Amino acid sequence: ELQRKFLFDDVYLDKEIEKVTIEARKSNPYPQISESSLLFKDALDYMEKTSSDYNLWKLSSILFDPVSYPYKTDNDQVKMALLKKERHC
Amino acid sequence: LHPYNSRGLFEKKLMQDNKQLYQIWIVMVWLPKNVPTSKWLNSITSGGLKSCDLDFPLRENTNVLDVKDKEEDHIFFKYIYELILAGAIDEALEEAKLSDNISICMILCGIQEYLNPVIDTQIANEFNTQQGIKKHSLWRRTVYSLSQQAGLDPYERAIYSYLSGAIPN
Repeated sequence: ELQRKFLFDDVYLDKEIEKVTIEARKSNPYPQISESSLLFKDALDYMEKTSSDYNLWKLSSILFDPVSYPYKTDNDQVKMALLKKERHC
Repeated sequence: LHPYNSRGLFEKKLMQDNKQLYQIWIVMVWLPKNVPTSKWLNSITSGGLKSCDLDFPLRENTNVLDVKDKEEDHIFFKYIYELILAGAIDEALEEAKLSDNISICMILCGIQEYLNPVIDTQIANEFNTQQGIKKHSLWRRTVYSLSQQAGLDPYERAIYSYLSGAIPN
């Protein structure tokens, strides 16, 4: 009940370890995660590219991972608007 | 000032960093009617009308609506030609609005460049909302097509010359 064709790449296991800060945990020695900054662009290179499965996973790449404007514009209200305007493009 | 701007801060810096153009601008700029508004009644009844707008006038004859506001497109525009060399265009907006026009008066809000708290940083503070057109150059070349439009009689267009820089019409 899960049959995604890009689970069968073990380098996609490894991409998900690198978008993750691995946590040396202190209640138990076993690994946890301190910070998941997991991308939904890590399956857009193993997925087929026609499908609203691709458009689904892309929509969360604009929304559920950030979008920002690179260089600082002079006022804070303006800086913040250009993250939302970039995301809007 | 510098780093990334709309078209609004460009224009300010232009005038800042020369002063013979800034004076040239100041020269040209330096040197009452009661109108109840509304249309579109009398038009459908004699013939066609079929859609309400002053763009019906532009698909064909300019006799198709009320013809005592056909009056106003000559006359109150003549008042407007005294006004624009008495300065401003927002003055001329307030008289365009008494001219029984209310979608051809959008063209005098068109003359504004984009002044915004999204793309200017010293015009983000005397405005906290979006103003003007950020397609102001496609506005300029499209209000310049009317300056030559030959369906437009001279008593409309001469200010549309002037809104894109004045050919002597």
